[PDB]
Amino acid sequence: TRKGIILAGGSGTRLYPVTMAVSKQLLPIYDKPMIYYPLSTLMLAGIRDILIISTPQDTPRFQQLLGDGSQWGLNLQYKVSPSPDGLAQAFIIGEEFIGHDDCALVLGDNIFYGHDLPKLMEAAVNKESGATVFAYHVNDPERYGVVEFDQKGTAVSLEEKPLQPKSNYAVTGLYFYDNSVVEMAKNLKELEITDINRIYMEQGRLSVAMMGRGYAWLDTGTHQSLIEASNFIATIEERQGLKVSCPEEIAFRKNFINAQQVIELAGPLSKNDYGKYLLKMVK
Amino acid sequence: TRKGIILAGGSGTRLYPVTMAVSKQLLPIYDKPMIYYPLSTLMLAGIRDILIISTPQDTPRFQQLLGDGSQWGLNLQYKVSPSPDGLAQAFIIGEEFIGHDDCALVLGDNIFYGHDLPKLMEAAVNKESGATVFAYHVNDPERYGVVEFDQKGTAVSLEEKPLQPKSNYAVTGLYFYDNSVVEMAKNLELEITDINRIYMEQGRLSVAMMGRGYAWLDTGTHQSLIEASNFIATIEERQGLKVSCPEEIAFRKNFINAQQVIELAGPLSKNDYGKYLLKMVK
Amino acid sequence: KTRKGIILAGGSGTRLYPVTMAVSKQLLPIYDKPMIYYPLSTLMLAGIRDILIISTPQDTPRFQQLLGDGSQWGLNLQYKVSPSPDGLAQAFIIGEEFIGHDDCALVLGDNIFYGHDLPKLMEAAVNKESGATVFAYHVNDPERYGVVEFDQKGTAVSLEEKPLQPKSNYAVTGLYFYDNSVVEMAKNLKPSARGELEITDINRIYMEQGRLSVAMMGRGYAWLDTGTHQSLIEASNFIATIEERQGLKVSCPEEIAFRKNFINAQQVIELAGPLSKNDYGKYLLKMVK
Amino acid sequence: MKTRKGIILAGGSGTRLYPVTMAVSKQLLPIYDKPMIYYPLSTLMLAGIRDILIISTPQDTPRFQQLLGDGSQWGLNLQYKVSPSPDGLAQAFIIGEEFIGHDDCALVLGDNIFYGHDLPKLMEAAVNKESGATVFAYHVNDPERYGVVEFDQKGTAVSLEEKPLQPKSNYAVTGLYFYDNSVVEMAKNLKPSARGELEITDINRIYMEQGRLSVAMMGRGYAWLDTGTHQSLIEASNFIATIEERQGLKVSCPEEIAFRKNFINAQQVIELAGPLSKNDYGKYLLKMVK
Ligand SMILES: Nc1ncnc2c1ncn2[C@H]1C[C@H](O)[C@@H](COP(=O)(O)OP(=O)(O)OP(=O)(O)O)O1
Ligand SMILES: Nc1ncnc2c1ncn2[C@H]1C[C@H](O)[C@@H](COP(=O)(O)OP(=O)(O)OP(=O)(O)O)O1
Ligand SMILES: Nc1ncnc2c1ncn2[C@H]1C[C@H](O)[C@@H](COP(=O)(O)OP(=O)(O)OP(=O)(O)O)O1
Ligand SMILES: Nc1ncnc2c1ncn2[C@H]1C[C@H](O)[C@@H](COP(=O)(O)OP(=O)(O)OP(=O)(O)O)O1
Ligand SMILES: [Mg+2]
Ligand SMILES: [Mg+2]
Ligand SMILES: [Mg+2]
Ligand SMILES: [Mg+2]
Ligand SMILES: [Mg+2]
Ligand SMILES: [Mg+2]
Ligand SMILES: [Mg+2]
Ligand SMILES: [Mg+2]
Repeated sequence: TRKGIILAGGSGTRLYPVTMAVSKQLLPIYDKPMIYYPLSTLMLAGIRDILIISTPQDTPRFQQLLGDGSQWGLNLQYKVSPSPDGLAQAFIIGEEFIGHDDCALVLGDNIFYGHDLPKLMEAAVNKESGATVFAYHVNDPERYGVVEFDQKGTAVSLEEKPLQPKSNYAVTGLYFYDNSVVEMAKNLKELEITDINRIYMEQGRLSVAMMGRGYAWLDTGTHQSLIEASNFIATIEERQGLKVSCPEEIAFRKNFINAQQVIELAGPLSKNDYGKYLLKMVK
Repeated sequence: TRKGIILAGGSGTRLYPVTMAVSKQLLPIYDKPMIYYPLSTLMLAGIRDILIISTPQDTPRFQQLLGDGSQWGLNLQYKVSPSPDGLAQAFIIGEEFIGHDDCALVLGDNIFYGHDLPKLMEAAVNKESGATVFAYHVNDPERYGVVEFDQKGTAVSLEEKPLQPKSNYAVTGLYFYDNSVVEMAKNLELEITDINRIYMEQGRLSVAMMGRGYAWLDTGTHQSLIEASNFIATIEERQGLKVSCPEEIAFRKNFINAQQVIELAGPLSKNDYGKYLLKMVK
Repeated sequence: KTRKGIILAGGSGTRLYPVTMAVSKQLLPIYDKPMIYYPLSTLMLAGIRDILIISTPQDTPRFQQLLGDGSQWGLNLQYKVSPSPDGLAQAFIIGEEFIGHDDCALVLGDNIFYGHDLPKLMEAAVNKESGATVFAYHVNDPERYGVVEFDQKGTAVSLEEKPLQPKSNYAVTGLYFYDNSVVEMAKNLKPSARGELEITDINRIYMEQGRLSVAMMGRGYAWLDTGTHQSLIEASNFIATIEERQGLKVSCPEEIAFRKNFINAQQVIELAGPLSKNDYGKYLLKMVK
Repeated sequence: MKTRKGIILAGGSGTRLYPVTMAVSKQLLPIYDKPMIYYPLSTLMLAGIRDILIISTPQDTPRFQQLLGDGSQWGLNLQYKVSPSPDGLAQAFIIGEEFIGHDDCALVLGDNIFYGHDLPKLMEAAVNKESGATVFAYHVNDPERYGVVEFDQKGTAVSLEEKPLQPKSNYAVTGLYFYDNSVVEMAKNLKPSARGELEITDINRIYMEQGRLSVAMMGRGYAWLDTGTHQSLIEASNFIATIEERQGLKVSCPEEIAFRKNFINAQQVIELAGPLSKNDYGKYLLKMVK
């Protein structure tokens, strides 16, 4: 079974004061809570069993918002982060959730857009040994974590903010692992996502999914990039008449739910265009 | 003493799903929680004693954000809304807070901008009998609650979404009352509009006019939220000033000194908000 | 036979005063390109390389200054001055000779089309062999545009200018495909109620003969009629946003000419020369290599 | 018999703006709902300058004439002259020696957009200053990018540096300048810089070396744009549209300025609003006059 984990805690200090009483991942990107975006991304890869890891104060808010996800044909489960850092700790926290299956991990503040994205993810899910990281062409590689890679798609170096960037590809917050990752994390010595990836690479089992022209990616963690993301979503939706990362639309079009369940869900949203969109969609 | 009340609850249903787990008044307008804006507006009128009324679930979040406001030279107090509606119920809820003083009321989703706004508010505070509502020129009066008024500034009719608008002035969510309002509310769901019509019927209702130069947003829809955010971002970036920055207001009105500002700028030093406060104090 | 197109790039742009008092509307920038780059790319994307541009007497030479004969892009551009303030169907009369025996497309100079699948739509309309294909766009306010109500076959059944009782939510956009019989219609047409030969008149005729198809632009497609101050700035912002966030140029003729093999990487490099002081030139260079 | 004069530099190639400036002068491009040149033009009007020389290229000068006429419609006197050289901006004072006569002169660049409630007070001060020149400076976060002026507490310039690696100040020199009549003389007796041409910067350094160069300071509250790139063009348009829409006022609307400063009456406004009645510009002018 396809599983995913969403990292949806943290402090959001760069967003103070708006993240002082509101989790970053609950902030609106246009007309949806931020977390709808990484969540839709998992849904588009056919992942219906998802663990959401958040802080002690805000975990119940996510539960208030998302329930158990059964309304969308999903199974959402929740777990509280024990440590401020050590993101690879996710695989330890969710060892049980993961069981014997392969797992995807996506960061709560990551916004992915692209017609061909699901094809990219289906390939990563199908790969059977190792891991697939997702890389995005940037003009300023020096600013992100940088992956230099093979023509096969195999990673050859991983460098955090390299002064001499080996490539123009930034590593995004979307990752695909086989089951051996839980094992790595347990036997790792704060535990970093980067360490885990370097391991797969050292074994040659690390692939790189390339997001080139046509793709958009935002790490929504600063006042500026939040408002850029909101505007980007608002513009795309208004000009091209489609919703971006609308979980009800995705659940419906992938047959997780029927037109009736959609109508009931559109009820509470009927005072705005979100509800009315869902209705036009089902007929 | 100058008192104010902020209505910061409600359901924000037009904003679903973003208001499903986050109070509307905690949503960001650019780089500040929405409530910073109505709160600054009160500060600019010299109001330092403010009651914040919110829902049971979100009231603690506002307290987490704002504390008791002592950091800004304010005295913030909190109270939970008992009824889904009946906004005039504010004066009943805060009867004790208000005591014998005059009171201002501002809605949590109202964003006011204008160089001359404080002059307008100083006049409304100084008026001694009755009430001052704040009106904003709009191209579509039929949309809002409309106030038709005298050349004296005295209201002569109040009409909710009139099909035949008597005027182009919409009533905004900023109101100034004398102490007699608590009394009206007790003896009156209880509407802010009813209360205003009473003052008007007694001739004691003035109208503060916000014409060209002023901006006003009721941030209650996805479209207007993003319009507001963009407006704030644009003004701040192009003209180098912050809109409704409580730390800046507290400092420039001498509620706090340069030191308290520096300590407050600490947590915000990872972005331009903190850095602004620092350039400001020197 | 050869694919031909005509761009209507004149008019007064009165809604845009005062910015169109000394500048043709179609030369105004939508972000980083003159407006006319957009309908012009749209034709290129349908593989149309022979294009007639019809403009006003004062501004026709400015278009020529900007575009030359289009040979730099593997095109053949030709120009003709509009004789009458109105009567858009007069295009087919003006270009009777340009058109010769071929089929023709017509696009309005202020129309901005965007959509991944747009070329497939247009290839279909080009291949249809009798009649005409109009292009329709789902709107929320049909009452505001000219409205086409249509069959499940794709055949138009009514055409209504700003209907009070809209028969459909589909607005007719300014992109049309005709077979050669259109020149004939236009020559034998007589003015509407406003004294002039209309594109709309021509379109119903085809519909009355059952030979009028409707290309449907649904979700995924964007369309702007850039003719008011507000819409001009919405269009500019839309282009800037797409280009910046997704790393691609919209309606960049040099990119289109290159990717459809009208021109090689060398011609691109020479064309990128004059634009090397901004991102437009630098984009063209990254594209080649 | 002293009169306020200004000169607008409104030629140039706009090469950073290719391809949109290939057949359209940069200064005729729209910033929201007005041709770019409306903005520097309004700026001069707000300083009470009603006699203005517009210098442009040979091909585009007639387009400015088509747009603006002789400015009599706005209570102005507009005159035109064609730039002889691609560069040498100080050549403006030579080209307009006759226009200027014995009067003081202001110079504003065609692509410069100034906004600020208090801007006219600033400019009235500069016009009143009687010996020397006033340059207009704008606080930036990246002084290294512009021409930088370091100055006195008196307001007297003490150094001028083009894109200093070690910026002596955070104040960029904008394209708005006020001169006394002695400037025509400087320009005639000036010799090319290291790039072959008479510079505005050379002229200013001279005033400064004589101590007669003041600095008008535009701090918080003020906006300034040098609209010469695709990005900045669209930022300026957006800024104007936002201010106008949110605050209900027009920015650099010459008909409004002519009317409020009494260059023209409510009737002339109504006739001018006629052609613009199909959009909000016309309709604004009408609401304004009543
Ligand atoms: N301890 C944690 N448990 C769960 N999720 C976390 C934790 N720390 C961070 N996250 C989430 C928040 C983001 O969506 C993502 C990457 O973190 P980051 O983008 O640095 O946000 P942050 O909350 O760390 O911001 P800041 O750097 O301003 O603290 O991981
Ligand atoms: N019962 C209440 N207690 C306190 N504040 C309230 C209450 N109801 C509404 N408010 C606040 C929220 C707004 O800032 C303001 C006006 O309400 P409104 O703008 O209708 O928001 P809302 O939360 O009612 O939105 P919905 O129509 O209601 O989308 O008063
Ligand atoms: N006589 C003409 N010859 C060639 N092209 C024309 C003519 N009239 C208009 N056009 C162009 C301009 C537009 O791109 C398109 C549709 O015209 P329209 O959108 O009404 O612009 P316009 O110039 O007529 O604007 P306005 O209504 O403000 O005058 O056809
Ligand atoms: N020879 C000239 N005669 C009159 N005006 C000029 C001349 N050269 C430039 N200008 C104007 C255009 C601008 O508004 C202003 C400053 O020039 P600048 O901003 O460099 O534009 P430009 O046209 O030189 O752009 P580019 O650097 O892209 O050529 O002076
Ligand atoms: Mg962090
Ligand atoms: Mg981040
Ligand atoms: Mg309500
Ligand atoms: Mg509201
Ligand atoms: Mg027309
Ligand atoms: Mg049009
Ligand atoms: Mg230059
Ligand atoms: Mg410049």
